[PDB]
Amino acid sequence: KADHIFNLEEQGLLIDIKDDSKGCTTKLESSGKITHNATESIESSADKQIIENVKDSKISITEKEILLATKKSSIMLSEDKIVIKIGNSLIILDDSNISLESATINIKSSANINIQASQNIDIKSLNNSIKAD
Amino acid sequence: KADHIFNLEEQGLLIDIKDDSKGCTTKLESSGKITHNATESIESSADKQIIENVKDSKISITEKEILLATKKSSIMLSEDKIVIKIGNSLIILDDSNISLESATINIKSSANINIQASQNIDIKSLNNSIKAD
Amino acid sequence: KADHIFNLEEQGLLIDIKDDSKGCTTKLESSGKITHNATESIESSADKQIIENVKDSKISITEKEILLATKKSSIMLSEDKIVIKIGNSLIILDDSNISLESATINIKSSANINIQASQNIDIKSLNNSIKAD
Amino acid sequence: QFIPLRNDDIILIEIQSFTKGEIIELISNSAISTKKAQQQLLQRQLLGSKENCEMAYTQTSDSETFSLTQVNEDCENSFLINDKKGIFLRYKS
Amino acid sequence: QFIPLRNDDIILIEIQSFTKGEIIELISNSAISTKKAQQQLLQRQLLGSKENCEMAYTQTSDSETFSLTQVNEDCENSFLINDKKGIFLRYKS
Repeated sequence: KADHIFNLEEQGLLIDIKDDSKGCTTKLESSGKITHNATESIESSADKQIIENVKDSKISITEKEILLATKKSSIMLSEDKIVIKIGNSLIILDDSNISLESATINIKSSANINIQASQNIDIKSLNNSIKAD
Repeated sequence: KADHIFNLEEQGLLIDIKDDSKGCTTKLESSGKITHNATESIESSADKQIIENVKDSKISITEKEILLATKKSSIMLSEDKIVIKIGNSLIILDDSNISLESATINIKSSANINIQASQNIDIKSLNNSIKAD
Repeated sequence: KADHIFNLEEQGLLIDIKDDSKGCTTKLESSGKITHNATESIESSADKQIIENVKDSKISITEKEILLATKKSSIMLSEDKIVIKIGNSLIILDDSNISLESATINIKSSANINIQASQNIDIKSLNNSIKAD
Repeated sequence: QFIPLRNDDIILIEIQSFTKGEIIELISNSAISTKKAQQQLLQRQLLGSKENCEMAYTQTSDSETFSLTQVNEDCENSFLINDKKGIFLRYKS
Repeated sequence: QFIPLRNDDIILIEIQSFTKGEIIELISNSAISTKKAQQQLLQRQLLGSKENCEMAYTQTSDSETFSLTQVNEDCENSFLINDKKGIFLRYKS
């Protein structure tokens, strides 16, 4: 009880597969535009790579490692090792090993900075380690 | 030594290009579903935008700035300025400038909180700055 | 003033819709490869799901919740609740509630660790809470 | 080509001798127009039983269209090529 | 089929009696080759006014091609099936 069209014009493919309520309307227009539309869902599976590139602006998907990268900036959602980079400030996120590397750190709050533990705490330093009230 | 099909039915396009081991099977069914499949990889390049939208749920890609946004929530993987927002708690990640803004901060651990530096450290405060043993 | 081709060969569809300056060139080759290209932009909207899967390596998009997941590793860009997991180290990011859970924390810097507030600060502990100069 | 003689066509038949009949010409059709030939220009076959497949080139005053249609009981296939619009492929119901 | 008699064809006409004329054969064409039949093998119709739609199967020494073309004033439709390459669909200008 549906209807189906498949065109070709000066502008490009205007392809739809439509029931009254639903449909799936894809184009390839000549203006450098690609569009796809649906009324429930889009799925797309592969086996090695799902890569999108606009002048070193990636989203890649391997079996294990998700890179979300541009120049100087790359979240690496690797297996068990989240790496979040701006040179030079790493934040490793592991099972039991969080580093927050940097050169400088500034931290603000307004109500609490609750810093608890279940074993010892060591704050090693140099020239100053100050406080106020 | 391969085989190739291109259909049209009441349900929609059932398009595949198959060798014996491999293939590329795309549909456009009438049930609001779009699927694509392959046995090695999918790539897709452009020049300005790669945008996916379901009721303000974006993944956009410009030349420089990756927005991963819904309402009230937006990782901005900009060039050299990672911004991770929930109002009101920014985490800028720069070259040498990490802020962790918030209203409140709570921090837990179980073995160590190793807080080191290579220059001075300043912990400014108000009414309390307490400890235990 | 453009030109349009739609093939079928042993290798597969070699589809393009080209002006002199621009175009939209899609393939489905028989080597397990799917490619799409354009000279301005690609957009794709839906209503429920945009899911890509290579052996539990997801990028899904619902109305609200963006999952960026593999095994043991899942950024959940939920609405108002950013959750970044490696078991066992959560970083909730809320409106006014940042936790940095772990087992262990190590933190390095080189110039400053500026830790300020606008109300009280509590650093509860056990066996050690040390310093240096 | 191979177009066998269907039923319900009307046919010249000589009787060339005692017990020799033959078939010469055909006097019937199944596809014409019924309009004034300033509004339609039909050029087509018909096909099979029910006559439901038209290889038609119906240039009207509007446009030059090519067509390969199918009329079945709610499976309505087509194939269209215009000059204003171009290559179509449709399924209807 | 339905191919009515176009203008500018030349036609055998008997005069079977006083005021009975009829039409028997056709003496003209509109589609041949002009080459030595070792380089081209044309098999085709022509269609409508302007003769701008060719259902041609032009096996040259190169290859066996099938075609459904359209030549209009800068709308240049086609349909091609080779053996080396296969199913094409084009729009040009």
